[PDB]
Amino acid sequence: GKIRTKTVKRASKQIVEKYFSKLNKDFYQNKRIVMDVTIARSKKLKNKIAGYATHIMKRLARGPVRGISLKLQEEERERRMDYVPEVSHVDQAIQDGIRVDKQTLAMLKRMETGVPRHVLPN
Amino acid sequence: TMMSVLANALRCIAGAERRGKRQVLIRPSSKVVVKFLQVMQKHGYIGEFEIVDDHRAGKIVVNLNGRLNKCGAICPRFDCTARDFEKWVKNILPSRQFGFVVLTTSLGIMDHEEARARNTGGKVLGFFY
Amino acid sequence: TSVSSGAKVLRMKESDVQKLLAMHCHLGTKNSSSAMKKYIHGRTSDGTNIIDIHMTWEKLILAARVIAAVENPQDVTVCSTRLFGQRAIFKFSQLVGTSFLGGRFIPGTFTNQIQKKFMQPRVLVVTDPRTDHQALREASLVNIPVIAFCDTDAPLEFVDIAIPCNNRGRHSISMMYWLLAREVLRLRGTIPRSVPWEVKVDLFFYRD
Amino acid sequence: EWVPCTKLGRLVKDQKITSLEEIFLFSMPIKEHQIVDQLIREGDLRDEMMLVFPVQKATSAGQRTRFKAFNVVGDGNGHIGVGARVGKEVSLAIRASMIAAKLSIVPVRRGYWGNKIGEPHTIPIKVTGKCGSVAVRLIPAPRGAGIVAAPVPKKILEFAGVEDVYTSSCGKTRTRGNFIMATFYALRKTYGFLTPDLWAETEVSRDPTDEHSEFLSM
Amino acid sequence: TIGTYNEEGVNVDLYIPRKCHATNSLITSFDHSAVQIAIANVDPNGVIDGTTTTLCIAGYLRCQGESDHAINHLAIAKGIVRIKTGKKP
Amino acid sequence: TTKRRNHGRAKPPCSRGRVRPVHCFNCSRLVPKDKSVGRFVVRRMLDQASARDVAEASLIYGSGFPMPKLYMKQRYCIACAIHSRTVRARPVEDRKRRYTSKV
Amino acid sequence: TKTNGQHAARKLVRLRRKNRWADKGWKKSHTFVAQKANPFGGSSHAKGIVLEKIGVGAKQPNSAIRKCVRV
Amino acid sequence: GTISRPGGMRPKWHKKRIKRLKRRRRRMRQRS
RNA sequence: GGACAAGUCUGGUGCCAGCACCCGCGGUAAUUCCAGCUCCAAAAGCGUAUAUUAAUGCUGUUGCUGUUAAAGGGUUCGUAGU
RNA sequence: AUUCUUCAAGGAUACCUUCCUCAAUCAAGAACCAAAGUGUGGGGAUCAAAGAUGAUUAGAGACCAUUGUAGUCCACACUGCAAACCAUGACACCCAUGAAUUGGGGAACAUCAUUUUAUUUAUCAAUUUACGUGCCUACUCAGCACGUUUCUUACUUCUUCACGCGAAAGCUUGGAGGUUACAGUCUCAGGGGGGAGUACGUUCGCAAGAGUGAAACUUAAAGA
Ligand SMILES: [K+]
Ligand SMILES: [K+]
Ligand SMILES: [K+]
Ligand SMILES: [K+]
Ligand SMILES: [K+]
Ligand SMILES: [K+]
Ligand SMILES: [K+]
Ligand SMILES: [K+]
Ligand SMILES: [Mg+2]
Ligand SMILES: [Mg+2]
Ligand SMILES: [Mg+2]
Ligand SMILES: [Mg+2]
Ligand SMILES: [Mg+2]
Ligand SMILES: [Mg+2]
Ligand SMILES: [Mg+2]
Ligand SMILES: [Mg+2]
Ligand SMILES: [Mg+2]
Ligand SMILES: [Mg+2]
Ligand SMILES: [Mg+2]
Ligand SMILES: [Mg+2]
Ligand SMILES: [Mg+2]
Ligand SMILES: [Mg+2]
Ligand SMILES: [Mg+2]
Ligand SMILES: [Mg+2]
Ligand SMILES: [Mg+2]
Ligand SMILES: [Mg+2]
Ligand SMILES: [Mg+2]
Ligand SMILES: [Mg+2]
Ligand SMILES: [Mg+2]
Ligand SMILES: [Mg+2]
Ligand SMILES: [Mg+2]
Ligand SMILES: [Mg+2]
Ligand SMILES: [Mg+2]
Ligand SMILES: [Mg+2]
Ligand SMILES: [Mg+2]
Ligand SMILES: [Mg+2]
Ligand code: NA
Ligand code: NA
Ligand code: NA
Ligand code: NA
Repeated sequence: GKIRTKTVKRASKQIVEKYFSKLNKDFYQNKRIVMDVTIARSKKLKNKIAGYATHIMKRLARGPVRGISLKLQEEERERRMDYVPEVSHVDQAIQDGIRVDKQTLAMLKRMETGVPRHVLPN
Repeated sequence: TMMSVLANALRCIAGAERRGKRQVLIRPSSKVVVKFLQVMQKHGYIGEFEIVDDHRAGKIVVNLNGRLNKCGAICPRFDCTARDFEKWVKNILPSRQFGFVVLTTSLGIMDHEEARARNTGGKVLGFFY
Repeated sequence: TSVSSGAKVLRMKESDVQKLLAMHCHLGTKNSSSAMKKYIHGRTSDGTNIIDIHMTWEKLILAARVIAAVENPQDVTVCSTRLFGQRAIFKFSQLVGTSFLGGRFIPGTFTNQIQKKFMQPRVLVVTDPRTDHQALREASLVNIPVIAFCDTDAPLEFVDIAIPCNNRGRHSISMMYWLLAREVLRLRGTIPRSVPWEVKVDLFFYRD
Repeated sequence: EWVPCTKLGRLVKDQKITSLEEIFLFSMPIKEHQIVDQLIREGDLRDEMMLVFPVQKATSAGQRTRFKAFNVVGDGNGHIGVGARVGKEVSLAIRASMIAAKLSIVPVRRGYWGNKIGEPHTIPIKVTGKCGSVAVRLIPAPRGAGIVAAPVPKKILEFAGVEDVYTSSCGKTRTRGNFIMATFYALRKTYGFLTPDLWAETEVSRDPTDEHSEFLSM
Repeated sequence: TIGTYNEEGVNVDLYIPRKCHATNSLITSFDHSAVQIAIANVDPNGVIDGTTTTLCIAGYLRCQGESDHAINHLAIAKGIVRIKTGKKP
Repeated sequence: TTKRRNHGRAKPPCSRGRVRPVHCFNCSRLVPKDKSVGRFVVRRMLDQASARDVAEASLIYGSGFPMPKLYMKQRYCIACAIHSRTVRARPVEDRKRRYTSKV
Repeated sequence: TKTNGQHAARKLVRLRRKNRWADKGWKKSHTFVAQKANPFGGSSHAKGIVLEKIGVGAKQPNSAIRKCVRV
Repeated sequence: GTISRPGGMRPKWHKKRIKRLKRRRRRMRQRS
């Protein structure tokens, strides 16, 4: 079998997090970078770490990966999410008119507020 | 069949207080039941209760304030001489500092502390604390 | 709710009723439990349960008055394992100043004292008693009261203050948290009651 | 070398919460045995080991032997604690039992038999504790009649501070582990019984964790 | 004045436990499900003033699922929750 | 030690006195009807290969007319239902699944 | 579960009389049968004449000769 | 097996063995 | 040795002789036998046997147990009794 | 446990009918009681104790195969021995939750017929009572089912059932709960394991058997 152990997988995630820029989808250039920024002794381990890092870069180019959490990608994601529409969704729904049921109408008619405006049965 | 109205009523009250209820319904009622409840109420263990009339043996609704730990009847109604109060207190009461044993005497139904003051014996009915 | 002098403030207005109806916050499920049966006001022909709007508002204000009495807002934590509520609790904690826990609840967060993520809240708010069952069970070991948003089929063990509402639906959850945040700020001096709040409810919506 | 990890520990480490009664009032759990060490004066804790026996688990090629130890702790009057732990060595099990005993510490109520002259000397009411098949019953006794109990419960009652009691037992009391726990449960129950002297309402108070909210949030 | 007293006016109890506001039962020191809830008072304007109302719940009520019903009863009795909706003007 | 609350059959107390026995489909052992393991089996008369070859020769089933089937209600004794792997022993806290219907 | 009757003294007395024969300790002291089978006539000691010296082997886990006598 | 240790032969067959013993005693006493 | 207060002492014997109310000890290093020296209990007293009371909520009125440990009659009717 | 025709019963439900403690449980006593078994007449297809033959096996008086008598079935008399079990005595009270089900009734469908108040309120509400479908004379019918909401009786389930209890397995409106905080009423059994449900005596039975029921001795455990 060719399963990568947890020592290899943990190191590869750390390298991609710290040196995402200057890494690409080529094993041979990624290997030179890995040897530069890794202190470990085994040459076999460093080859496996470069291999799994190249695998992650290929995955990242098509979609997010659950364990990476890049800073720049996260910041742009937050900015996109915090979008404020011109008109609130609740305001647009009220202006369109609200339809209720007979049971809901009966409950509203017995309250101190009464049936509010923009409320029609059907 | 039901053989003791007093025992049935005291079991309903003790069961309800164990479950932490606020009110309990008792059926059927009787003169002895009402007198027993009046002794408990005078010492502050139950509170207000009401009797409903139905042209038969009535019904009682009792309000509970959460101060009653246990009540129960004693069957059969053993005779108690005026010098035997300490024996019953030692046997069926948590301590000598609180709790009452209810007796029926020729002067009426009363707790054991009042009976000692009037120097009368009788027959043991029950207890509460 | 009521106050010491019957000032008739804090009562729900026409606009608040409109927001609840527009977001379908009054629509329950078809099932029903014994504990939740007192909050149900009628049932539609389809089988849906209608929640009593008056009871929903009274419980919501009671929850707000409990939260507003905590000196340190970090002593209140909001939890949610449902996907639709993770965004809402994030915005809620940002506005009010509380802590939050989204996703899977790690067991032992409130009981294992030697871990690095040990937490000791004073008040707990959860989105769903059924899915947030682990948080409620832990709160019953370390003396923590619980506020919960409940649907018509929810179990009420370890729940202290239940707010009956629609627990499912991205719009319904967001509106309930938006209403609770606005009331807590109003009970403080932060925002006035005479001017509509400028924060849009769409910020609380869950987005992919 | 103690670094508290709970809000209660930080309050006790500073000179706040000067008594165990503050903790007992609000039912807070105790998760650091250094709290009890600080809140009870030196020369009064008075712990002792009650029972240590081996337990075995069958394995392929033999069995594994461990040691379970029981410990009792308690000041002169009103406090008692019992703990039991397992370890690979007798010394390791004994040390772990002392910590467990301190963590589970409860107050004991005391009262009078007939006349309230000097000081509480007996238990106020009849109590019963049950663990396994063992049930232990404690009955108030008059002054002078001392601790009428078997050697195992007698040692626990002395540490709790009780002076006069009658004792009854039922079940298989030769199981010393259940005998020790049943006595502890009976003494725990003394503060859960509502008597007419406690009817007169109560006054609310703030918990330590919010009275000192500003100090903790640091 | 709560507690047991000597022949002279000396209180000889270690401490006085809390009582549940719903069941009038003592709250022990080994009961870790008991809770205390504080509700803030509100000025004529919707702003808290600094005082609170405190409720104590036994703890076995919480385990059995009756704490929500009990708190409802207590809040109505204390004058915090309105029992029913108002009438139309 | 009581293994099952219903004791392996479908006869509650205070419901019946006696249930008539039936013969096991395999060994002819007599077993009460409510205790036996019963299955309703619908079997095709021919497999796919043989059915195709018969249909070419037949003028009736040659154009979209169903071939007949075999219907049987088989009741097993407990020993025969286990040895034939109709049922198997199940873990505790799993013995309580019921499967009221097919599949 | 017993009567508890207040006029059922006869039933309780009869119940205890019948059930007291079920323990060996009470029955042995009240039956006069063990006394007749006892070589001593209910006494603590007796005198006799020695007939033979015998050796009795010990029970299985032990192993010895016990040096008894026939009287 | 559905029963705990009997400590002997099967109780049904032990009962039958005593069953046959009682007949032989009855016949032997009949001869006198 | 334990229950049960008091020796990981020194010789002899070697599943023998013996001890041991019960659990158990004795086949070559016996904490138990036969002895020496020390030590323990209570003491002008102290062992052993048999009977009896308490231990015993193992006869249970106060106060037992009856699904699986011993123990609910195969089912109804029914008199005395309660 | 097929259908039809008959005979006498039984429970539940409905009722502004009648009566007025007439009841609960029970030594003695009575009736009924699976299969096997017994007696006298019928009947005899199937299966099949005993027996026979063939295999298998070291052996095989067994399991497998082919047979085969009594029995298995009916009528009239006996017997009274079951893991006759829910291994759980009868009567009475309280008791949390969600889905179902068997019988009866009410609402609905169908058929006929033609309270004050209340401008200034609220602490335990003065009316949540809502809702449709299919079949149906060119009559066991003003009928039959279904859908929705209540009620009384019965057998149950929770794998999305609460206290409490128990040595535990487990029980839980139907308790094994409401019990050292030990008392609703009556009755039947048990007191370490064996010897033994044996011996002797006596009652019942055609027999087979059934009921009642010891001791001498022997054991440190047996059991859950
Ligand atoms: K089955
Ligand atoms: K087996
Ligand atoms: K030697
Ligand atoms: K017993
Ligand atoms: K015959
Ligand atoms: K055959
Ligand atoms: K029998
Ligand atoms: K029926
Ligand atoms: Mg004892
Ligand atoms: Mg039936
Ligand atoms: Mg049967
Ligand atoms: Mg088995
Ligand atoms: Mg058995
Ligand atoms: Mg010795
Ligand atoms: Mg010693
Ligand atoms: Mg002796
Ligand atoms: Mg030596
Ligand atoms: Mg004696
Ligand atoms: Mg005694
Ligand atoms: Mg048995
Ligand atoms: Mg029976
Ligand atoms: Mg048929
Ligand atoms: Mg027959
Ligand atoms: Mg014939
Ligand atoms: Mg035969
Ligand atoms: Mg054969
Ligand atoms: Mg044949
Ligand atoms: Mg026949
Ligand atoms: Mg039986
Ligand atoms: Mg038991
Ligand atoms: Mg039992
Ligand atoms: Mg009793
Ligand atoms: Mg015996
Ligand atoms: Mg004869
Ligand atoms: Mg014959
Ligand atoms: Mg016989
Ligand atoms: Na005795
Ligand atoms: Na046959
Ligand atoms: Na059975
Ligand atoms: Na149930």
